[PDB]
Amino acid sequence: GSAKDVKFGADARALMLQGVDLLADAVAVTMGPKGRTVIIEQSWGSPKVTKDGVTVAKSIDLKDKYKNIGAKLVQDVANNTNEEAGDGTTTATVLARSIAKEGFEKISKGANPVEIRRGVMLAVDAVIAELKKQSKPVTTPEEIAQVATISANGDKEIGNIISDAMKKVGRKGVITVKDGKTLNDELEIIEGMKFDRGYISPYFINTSKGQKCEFQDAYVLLSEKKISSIQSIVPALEIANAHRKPLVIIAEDVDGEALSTLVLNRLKVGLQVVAVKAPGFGDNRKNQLKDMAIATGGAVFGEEGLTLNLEDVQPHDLGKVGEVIVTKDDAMLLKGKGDKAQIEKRIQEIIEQLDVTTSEYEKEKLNERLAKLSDGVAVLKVGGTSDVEVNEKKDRVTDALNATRAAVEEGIVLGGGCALLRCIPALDSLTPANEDQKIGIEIIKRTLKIPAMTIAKNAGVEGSLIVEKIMQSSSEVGYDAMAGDFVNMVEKGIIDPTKVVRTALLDAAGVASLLTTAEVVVTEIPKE
Amino acid sequence: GSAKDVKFGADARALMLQGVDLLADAVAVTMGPKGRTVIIEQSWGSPKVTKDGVTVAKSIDLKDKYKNIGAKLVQDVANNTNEEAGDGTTTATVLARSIAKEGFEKISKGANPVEIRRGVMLAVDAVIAELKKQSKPVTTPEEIAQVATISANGDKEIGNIISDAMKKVGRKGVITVKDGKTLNDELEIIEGMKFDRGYISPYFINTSKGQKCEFQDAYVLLSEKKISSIQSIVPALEIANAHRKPLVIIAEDVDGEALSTLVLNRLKVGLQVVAVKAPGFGDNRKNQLKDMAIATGGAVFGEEGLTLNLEDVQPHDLGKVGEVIVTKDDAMLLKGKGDKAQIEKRIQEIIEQLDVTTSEYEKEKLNERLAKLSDGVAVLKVGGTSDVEVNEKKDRVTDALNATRAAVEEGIVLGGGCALLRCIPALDSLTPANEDQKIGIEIIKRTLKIPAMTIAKNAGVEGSLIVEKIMQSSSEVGYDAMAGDFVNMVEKGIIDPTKVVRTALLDAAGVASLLTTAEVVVTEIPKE
Amino acid sequence: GSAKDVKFGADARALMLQGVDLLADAVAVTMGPKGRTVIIEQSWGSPKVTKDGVTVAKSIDLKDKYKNIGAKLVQDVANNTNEEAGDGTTTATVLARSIAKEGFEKISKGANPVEIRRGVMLAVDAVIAELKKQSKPVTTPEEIAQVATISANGDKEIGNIISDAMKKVGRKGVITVKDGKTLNDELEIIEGMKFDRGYISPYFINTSKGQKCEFQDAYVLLSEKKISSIQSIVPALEIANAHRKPLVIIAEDVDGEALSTLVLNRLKVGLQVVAVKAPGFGDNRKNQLKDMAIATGGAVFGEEGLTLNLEDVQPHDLGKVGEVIVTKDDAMLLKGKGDKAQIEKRIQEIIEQLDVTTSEYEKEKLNERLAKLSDGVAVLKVGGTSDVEVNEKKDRVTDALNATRAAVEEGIVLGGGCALLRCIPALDSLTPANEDQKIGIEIIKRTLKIPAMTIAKNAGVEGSLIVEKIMQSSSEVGYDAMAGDFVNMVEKGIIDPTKVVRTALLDAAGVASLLTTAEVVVTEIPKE
Ligand SMILES: Nc1ncnc2c1ncn2[C@@H]1O[C@H](COP(=O)(O)OP(=O)(O)O)[C@@H](O)[C@H]1O
Ligand SMILES: Nc1ncnc2c1ncn2[C@@H]1O[C@H](COP(=O)(O)OP(=O)(O)O)[C@@H](O)[C@H]1O
Ligand SMILES: Nc1ncnc2c1ncn2[C@@H]1O[C@H](COP(=O)(O)OP(=O)(O)O)[C@@H](O)[C@H]1O
Ligand code: BEF
Ligand code: BEF
Ligand code: BEF
Ligand SMILES: [K+]
Ligand SMILES: [K+]
Ligand SMILES: [K+]
Ligand SMILES: [Mg+2]
Ligand SMILES: [Mg+2]
Ligand SMILES: [Mg+2]
Repeated sequence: GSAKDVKFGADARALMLQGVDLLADAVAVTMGPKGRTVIIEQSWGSPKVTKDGVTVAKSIDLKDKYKNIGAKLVQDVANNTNEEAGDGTTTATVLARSIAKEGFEKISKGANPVEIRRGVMLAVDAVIAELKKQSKPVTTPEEIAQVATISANGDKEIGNIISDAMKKVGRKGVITVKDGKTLNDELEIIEGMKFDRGYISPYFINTSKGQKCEFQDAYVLLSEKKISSIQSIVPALEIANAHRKPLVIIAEDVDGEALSTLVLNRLKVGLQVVAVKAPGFGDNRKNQLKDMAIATGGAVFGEEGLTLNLEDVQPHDLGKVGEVIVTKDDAMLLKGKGDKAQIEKRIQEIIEQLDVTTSEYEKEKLNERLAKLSDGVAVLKVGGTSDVEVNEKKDRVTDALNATRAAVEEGIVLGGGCALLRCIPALDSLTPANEDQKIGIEIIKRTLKIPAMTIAKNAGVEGSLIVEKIMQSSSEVGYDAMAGDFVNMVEKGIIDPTKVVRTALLDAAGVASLLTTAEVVVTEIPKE
Repeated sequence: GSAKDVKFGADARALMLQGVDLLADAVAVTMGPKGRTVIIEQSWGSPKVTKDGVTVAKSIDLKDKYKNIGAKLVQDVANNTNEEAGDGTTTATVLARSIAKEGFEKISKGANPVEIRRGVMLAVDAVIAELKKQSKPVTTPEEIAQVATISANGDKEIGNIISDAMKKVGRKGVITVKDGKTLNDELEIIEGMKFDRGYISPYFINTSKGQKCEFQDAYVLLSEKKISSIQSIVPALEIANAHRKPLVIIAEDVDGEALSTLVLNRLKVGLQVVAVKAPGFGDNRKNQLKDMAIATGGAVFGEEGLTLNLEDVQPHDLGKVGEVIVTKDDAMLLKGKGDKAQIEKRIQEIIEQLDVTTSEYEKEKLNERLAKLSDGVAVLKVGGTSDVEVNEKKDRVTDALNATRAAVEEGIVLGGGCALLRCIPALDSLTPANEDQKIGIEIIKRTLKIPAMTIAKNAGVEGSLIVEKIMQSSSEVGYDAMAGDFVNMVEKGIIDPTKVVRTALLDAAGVASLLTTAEVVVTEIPKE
Repeated sequence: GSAKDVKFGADARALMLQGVDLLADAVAVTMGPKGRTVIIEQSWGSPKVTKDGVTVAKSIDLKDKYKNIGAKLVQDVANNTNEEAGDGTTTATVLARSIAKEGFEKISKGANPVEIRRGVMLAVDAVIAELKKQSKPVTTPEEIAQVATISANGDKEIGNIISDAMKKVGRKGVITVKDGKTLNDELEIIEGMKFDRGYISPYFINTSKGQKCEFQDAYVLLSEKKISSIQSIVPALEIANAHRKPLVIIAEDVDGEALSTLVLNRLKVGLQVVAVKAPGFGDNRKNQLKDMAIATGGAVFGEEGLTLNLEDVQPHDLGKVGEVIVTKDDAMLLKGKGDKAQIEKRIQEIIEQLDVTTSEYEKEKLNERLAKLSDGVAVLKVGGTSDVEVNEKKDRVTDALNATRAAVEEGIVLGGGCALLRCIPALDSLTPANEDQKIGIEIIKRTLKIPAMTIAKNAGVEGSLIVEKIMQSSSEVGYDAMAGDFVNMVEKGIIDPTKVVRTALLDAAGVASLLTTAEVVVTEIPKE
């Protein structure tokens, strides 16, 4: 329905390479310790300052249609790498540009670009096998700190903070990053159980130092349904008063009659009691209710299976907590007196539901439930002066967290781009089936030097000489661009997650090889 | 109402041929083993990379009205071939361009384009008869693998996967293609009966390894209507408890009372039971309910003809299954203990409804029902790195499946375009009625060489010499463009479905002959 | 309210003649056996390829207002001819152009265009009288086949198919043309009574070979109103069961209670029964119900005049059919055991309502009812490869059908344009009243040679010499442009319906004579 413009042969390839070169040239200035930042104008407000490869890649769109085709393909490379590994997007971008540029030169009348792509994929598989062969697992927390430091543009403090958080919540715990109102980064740990639901009526406050309600050795009444009637709340209060212990009432809500009874009894008698809304809004509400029931040790009133009416409440059906703190915003329970076997059984159940499928919203909830059950969560408040600084440092901290998680999962290799450099000899043991496969293998062999060359170039030195001296040295020696000298990378802590490297290489090679198999490009005539 | 532009004679033909030439030149670069891909810009997101003839054809629209008329006619050729045979669109496109170009040169003051078209169709009928004469049926699975490999651009793995799927589900089974999240292609076979309806309440889980419910030697209660009353569910539970066997309850839904009873009995007593919704939404729901009832062996409660009330449920009216697995997303029944004669009668019934008419939605459902009844379904998850790769490989896999189905239906002939080359002698035994019929026969004779010449040209060699050496050789010898030498096509497995070849030739000839009978072209003046 | 442009004298005539010449030049290339096709761009989809005069005429609109006035007048000529005779539109177009061009040259200061028009109309009346004098009726089916062959651009197969259909359904039967999904034309005859209403519930199927229900020697119950109550269906079933004969129940619909009873009895007892909806939606529903009742022999329950309640159904009030076949889509009744005198009386009634007036929807319905009552209908499924081919061949088949009907109505004359050529001597016996009448008679005399000249010119030969040799030959000799030699038209089967010829001549002359009486042309200034 719309008129089309068709281009053939080398002209379309030249325009697409122009687009790829522009996008990758913009991205590549942010690579390595001596990389610089990119300023991206935002339509609504203040501009963004970023050193992130995918953020720079996604913000570039070109007026020309063929240049935009090339730019969109490189954007796909960077976005796929970011989604899979969470880091290494600049490396993927520069690898993709190298592969596209090397493959466009090899297209001839007799060349077969599909067999060239087959050879490229074969070489990439060989290099990935070599990378997995030469990686080693992460054992000490010092390696975790070093990985987090390298991924955060050489910030020692960020790496130390991430290492401390992983030590205190586990290598596979829940760590969140949020902006901070202070000037320095802060790490806070939420232990026990804590949910963002405060007391309903500010009449149960008995401390007033921070407008909070603390109870020690308290009873817990968890109800699936709302508590509104007098008969549904009186027996629990009777048991609490007979046992002379404070009572926390966690429910969806407390309606007028029961709430009025609670406030009147608290004000007149002085009975210790507090009411809290139930965290969650759907099935998650029931799941967290059951989780708190197991952690404290008791029962949930109003379940569709048990249907335990509140009238027949018993002293043994109320949970016990060592301490409960209720603030206007959030409620927190510590030292639930529940049996440990049931808690471990629930944890095993949750990890089993963690391995059925994904829904983009559920596995995060299961991980949060496990963190609340077992070891708490860590929160990194990123400090800064203005919003742009906080956003830049937040991107760096997120990159460091993703890289540390990848290193925990799969291990580490040499940093600085030397991991791919050491895989060049693995490509000399291959026997290409035909000439086009040999061309593809040579393309990958030439591409493997690109990350180290780019890192050296950003440092102001000649990349070719640096790469040659790296390859002529021993296998444990690489180049420190920050210091500017040849060192032992493992000793100095310049290490990279092997998952990041292999993901970047695979995505870049896969997309650029398919790009270099084109002969005709069809675009839309620019009506507007 | 709109002003028109009228063109006469050779000028209109020249413009229409310009459009045809442009579209076919874009399409023809993707022909044969050494063909290349075409990049098509998408308005919404990432561009498409395709080697498919119809996909490239449908994406080309021209600003000029006469060129667009030619382009639309060639699009009709490619689309008709794709709809009929599912493959051979590039061959049809190049044949159509050849016929149009050869027929435009023969138009003279004394020439009769209608008689030329009559001669063209006569020659095409003769060539189709010769093609049917020289075809042979497919007998061994190796031929199936070879056809699937050739149609998938020479991918051995795709051909092997398709051959395995056809072996394990039958040559006329149900094979589906979907994208995969992994890097490699995978083939999964669904046996027995399986529908995408999981358990209603996650309280019947008794395994917890994968959050699934397994029952062995279970009773099955299938109800057409919803189960809501206590009286409509109690007797079935009574029979199941007396016989001490688990019970699956497949229905449209289970409302509050019956569901609450089921969960209460499962939680307290521990009675084995599970509830599943009914697959389908209209008449298909009833059809599949009857199918599962026949497969397991029992009755459907709530039918408009039988009206078997759930209250009078009997032990002999409940189906028996060797094993049932209910997962949160889907339910699966294996080893239904139903009589085989009734199953065969139902299968015959369904194949009979397969042969009444078509409705664009129904025969697929009947085929799915047969697959569920008899041999299961096969699913090919196509692996790749990015979405563009998966889409390209998915187009190739779909082409391979269509070609394999056509080869099973009608047989095979020599590949590489030699099947049409061997039909040239059949046109020398014709006696044209007049001069125009002779012109048409010569047009078809010259056109028959086009596919082989195009395949050879895409390989970087001279097509004319290759075709001459093919014609001067023995009938079993042709040209391997991938290897680049003259071989035995049947021995090397370069074979084509005869249905694809005859469909492409027929559609191309039919449309191009009618195109070449024009003297006046009327278009709309480009107001916008 | 809108500014106008006024033109006087010969300039306006020149512009109008330019428009007429353009439209008629586009139309005239499609005339005769050696005519070519015209491609018309369609806004929505694929372009049209047509050899039809009116289709080409209606698709031409010109930017210039005076040229568009001329084009609109020629469009009126072609549309009137198509509406009246269904064929001969190209002949009318060329005749109109000839008359306009010849009359524009004769306009002088002293000439009287109104008297010229009077002379033209007088000459046309004389020529029409001569044409009626020299025509002969159609007697043998071979002449029918020849007329259908000539009108279908010399397609023998189309003529044979039309002749067979006319033989098997009558020369004045109902023949419909629809597209076919096959490659070849097919003729299917629907006998007896058949309506597009299948069974309601697919539970009465007792054959399963084609999912159909066959009954032999069946009872028929026709009800004007819906059957919903038990008492309105039980007595008919009782009569059918006592007489042990199957029962077809034709009504508007069968509601829940009666339908449930029917399915229950069919499933359990095995009683032979079937239910079918009533064809039609308004008064036509009642008319066809009465027709079916008369054909089978019985009564309609629920008429506003008889009001025969279903409760008092009698064995003599149910129709008898030799055989009834009910499929999913349509129902068919054969060998109704009704008295023949009533059937003939009903047929006479319907032919009498055929001759009262027209409503653009009713006489077609009456003809359909007669065809269902007496001799059935014929359906021509036109085969082709693509939609454009099917549309072109469908236009040809419709033209052939219209010409065959006209030949049956009024007779035949010599084809090839010789019928008008033989009427030239009839214009030499006229005595013009004045000079302007003589001018008009000479205009018609010169115009009478135009169809033969155009047919000869399209064949690539000199039209003037061909026409001269035709006029110098004997009255039975004409020119075969397809063969290209002088032959006997009646012997060779080159004949034309006299109605078509006289309609074309009358329409063209009438419009062009009025066009040539203009002195001032007023158009709208082109604001947009
Ligand atoms: N001090 C250093 N000396 C040499 N190379 C370094 C140093 N610090 C980091 N690198 C290298 O720089 C790369 C990180 O660059 P970065 O901007 O994060 O790109 P990406 O986003 O692709 O990871 C890593 O591969 C790492 O090996
Ligand atoms: N190795 C080969 N050598 C020679 N010809 C081949 C080879 N592989 C495939 N072909 C030919 O190439 C054609 C396939 O081209 P393709 O791009 O699929 O066009 P289409 O879409 O029209 O089928 C087939 O007709 C086949 O005969
Ligand atoms: N074989 C033939 N030789 C000579 N004249 C023919 C032949 N076949 C058809 N004709 C003439 O050609 C005319 C048909 O032209 P056609 O394209 O149908 O124009 P129209 O639509 O005005 O009838 C008829 O009048 C017929 O007499
Ligand atoms: F540029 Be990446 F996100 F380290
Ligand atoms: F181009 Be076809 F779909 F093989
Ligand atoms: F051009 Be006509 F309709 F034969
Ligand atoms: K970066
Ligand atoms: K192709
Ligand atoms: K015509
Ligand atoms: Mg990084
Ligand atoms: Mg193919
Ligand atoms: Mg005609």
